[PDB]
Amino acid sequence: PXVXXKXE
Repeated sequence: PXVXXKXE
């Protein structure tokens, strides 16, 4: 969350 990638 708030970062992206594989679901951050």
